[PDB]
Amino acid sequence: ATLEITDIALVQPSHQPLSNDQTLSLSHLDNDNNLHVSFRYLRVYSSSSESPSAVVSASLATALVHYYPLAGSLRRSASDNRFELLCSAGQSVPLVNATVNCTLESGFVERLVPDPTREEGMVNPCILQVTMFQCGGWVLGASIHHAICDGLGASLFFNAMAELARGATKISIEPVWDRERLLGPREKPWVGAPVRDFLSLDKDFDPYGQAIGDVKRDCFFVTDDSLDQLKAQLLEKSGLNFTTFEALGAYIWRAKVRAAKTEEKENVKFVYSINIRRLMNPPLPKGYWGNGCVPMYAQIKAGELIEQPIWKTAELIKQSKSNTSDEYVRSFIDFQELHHKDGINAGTGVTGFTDWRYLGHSTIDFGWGGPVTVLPLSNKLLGSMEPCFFLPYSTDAAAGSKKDSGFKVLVNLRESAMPEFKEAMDKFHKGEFALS
Amino acid sequence: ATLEITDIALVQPSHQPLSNDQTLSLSHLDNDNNLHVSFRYLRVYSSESPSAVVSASLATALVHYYPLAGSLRRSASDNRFELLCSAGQSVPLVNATVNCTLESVGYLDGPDPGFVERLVPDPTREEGMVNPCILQVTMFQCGGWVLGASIHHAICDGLGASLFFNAMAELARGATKISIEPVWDRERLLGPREKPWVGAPVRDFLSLDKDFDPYGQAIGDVKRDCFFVTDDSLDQLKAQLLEKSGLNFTTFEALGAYIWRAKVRAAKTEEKENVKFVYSINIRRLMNPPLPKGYWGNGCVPMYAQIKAGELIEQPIWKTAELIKQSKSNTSDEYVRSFIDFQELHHKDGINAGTGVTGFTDWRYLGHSTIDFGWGGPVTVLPLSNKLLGSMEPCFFLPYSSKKDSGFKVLVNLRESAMPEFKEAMDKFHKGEFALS
Ligand SMILES: [Ca+2]
Ligand SMILES: [Ca+2]
Repeated sequence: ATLEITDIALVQPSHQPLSNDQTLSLSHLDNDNNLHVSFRYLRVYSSSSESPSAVVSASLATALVHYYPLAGSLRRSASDNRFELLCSAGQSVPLVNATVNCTLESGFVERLVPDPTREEGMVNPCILQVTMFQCGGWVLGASIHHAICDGLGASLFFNAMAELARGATKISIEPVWDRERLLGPREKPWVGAPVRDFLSLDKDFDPYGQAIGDVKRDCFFVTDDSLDQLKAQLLEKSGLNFTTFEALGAYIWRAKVRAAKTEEKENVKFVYSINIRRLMNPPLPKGYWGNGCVPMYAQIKAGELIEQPIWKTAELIKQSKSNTSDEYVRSFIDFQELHHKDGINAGTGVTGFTDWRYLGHSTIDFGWGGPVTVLPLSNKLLGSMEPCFFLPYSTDAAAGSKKDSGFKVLVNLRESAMPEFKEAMDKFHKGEFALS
Repeated sequence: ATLEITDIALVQPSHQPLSNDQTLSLSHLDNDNNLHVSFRYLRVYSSESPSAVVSASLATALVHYYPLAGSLRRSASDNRFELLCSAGQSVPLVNATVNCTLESVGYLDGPDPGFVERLVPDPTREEGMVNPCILQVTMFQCGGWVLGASIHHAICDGLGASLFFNAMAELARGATKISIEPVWDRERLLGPREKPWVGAPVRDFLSLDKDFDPYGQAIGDVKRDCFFVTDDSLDQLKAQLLEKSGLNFTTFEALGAYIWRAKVRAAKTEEKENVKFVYSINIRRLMNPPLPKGYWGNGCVPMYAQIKAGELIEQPIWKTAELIKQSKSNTSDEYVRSFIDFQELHHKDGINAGTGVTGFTDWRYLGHSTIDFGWGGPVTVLPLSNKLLGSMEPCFFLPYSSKKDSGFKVLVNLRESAMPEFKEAMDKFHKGEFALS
């Protein structure tokens, strides 16, 4: 199957917002070395019948009046090498227009969004692609440098585009910058034990350059039935209540570390991102589209994770959220202020988890409805080379039987570990959870 | 205007990667006799000095890409090249000025103002082996500049060269380390099979003649010209082909067919002469297992469509477009392995695709814009080499600098006697007079 790039549109703001150049500063959350990555993902749309490309391009043009920094260039500052965003009149967001001879089925998927290096993504930190499928339907791909925004910030931007596409006269929320005012370090930096216990310094360590072999991607459908069984059996054995994220998180984390044959005394970490916009005092505004999340962690020696009961692991994950506070965030920022040059990292053995089940995927509607499927292609996230995603429920899941209902889990895992991991997921599917 | 050379810097790696000498083996893809050419390419930038920035980034890039500083020589057992690297080797950087503005010329996107050839070194045969990588920075009197490169095609393909230039550019932008570490391993990854075997796809394309020089044919002097083609006119052509044939063609297929026909027509190629449409495809991701990400050696193979000239010039464009489309069907792991094993079996026997080969290269959607040393991506890119793909008349699709005005550039190399008819063909194309049938 041949994907043909018909053209690349350089889409400028409808009305140029700048006189002369502006250099925007980024926050210490934005400048985290673990966010120096392009994040690549796509949305699949059902109907193709003006064209999706015409609608997306015109709406991008209008949105860029307020969101013009996405048209900018990331560069290192003159002083501390942290990134800033150079904005100037004439800059654009590239929209790649493509067409393939295929069916949405929802190797080749890699060609649906551009794949810049972290350094290349500095030059072009927001690239979109509209790919038309001959058989019906289309894909919106996005490659966004993670320093510019988190998922919530990208959702503000895309929702602004989408509401304009649906005929809004103006965007309903003015995007806020103010990044240094809102998330700048304290005058006397202070870093508490919860952040210090998590992070270490090593100028010689690249979290995304570890020699673990080729990282493979696989997808597993996990049934609601299986998860109800897991949670009920954990309750019967422990007296304790666990969420899907805690229980399935624990099972996958154990399986992966077991499958990788991690040394017994290696410290391993379960890491996830939490939105702190409303947690800060004072809170970040709704229109704050920069990174407004911090990583939270649970940590344990690998030998203990692989042989302790799942209810203990699930309880560690549950209890991780208790570190989430205004101070945790301030501590995290202050640590970046003190040690950005010193190679801040969470070490080897980090498994990142991202839960996309409970987000408003469906408001990103350009006229063809909400996406039928959403897929992240990136495998470098949260200081992990092996991140896991819980993907949203499809509409077919709510239309179908209870015993058919479930969601896909996308796993990134080193090739050598994948055979055993697949076996662990097959046992899961069979309800052979081996909980203790 | 007048171009003058101010000095020539010999840039060594910032830190010596070599204590001990080494001879690097090249692949059978690298040692293909059609790749015995210095590939010459220039990037134009509007605007410490560019020369300073380029020079330092080169020096740091050579820590990892030091074989570009080495010398090609023939091995002791066969006439195949190997690469001698040793401490002290350097990449020459030519520093130059020209006394006119980039603005005054087309940002070199119009006709040659008379010095375009002097913007990139043009090494002789022996010079290009001694110095298989040479750069040049030419400053224009109003501050803009051109980066020229002469790189021996045996060392790398376009994707390899792009790896290298992107390494220089990201270091110039203050990277703390390069994004992709380059991988050698050429012998192990792209060496021949112990029992060489060559399939019909490769055999049907290639022949043996120790007496034939694909780049020394007596066709007259080859000229270069450029044509702007609008996205509109391609849409029209594709819609007409679909209407008449029931087949959807890519731009490369449709425009490829049109240009190929027009060229063979204009050359008055004899009726029963076999003519070929040849292009290079990247096989890094096709191989089983795939080549690694930083494989910067040649990782492409030539694909072909062939047909008699008499049939090409009189059959419908849609038939020709289908021929080009169908040529991708040969692209497989075994096609590559067949190609490599043929080079093993017959390197000394003058492997060739014969007369009447027209090469096509589609460089529209390379990552041109990331080759940014701090003055932005290049405003104009220009290949000057015209000995490619066993053709003396290669054609490039290149990016250009409203929907009615949107498009790209076509750079054509064509013998002088055939240029006037070919010009009339591209004018008809521009007016939507495609004469398809
Ligand atoms: Ca610590
Ligand atoms: Ca033959």
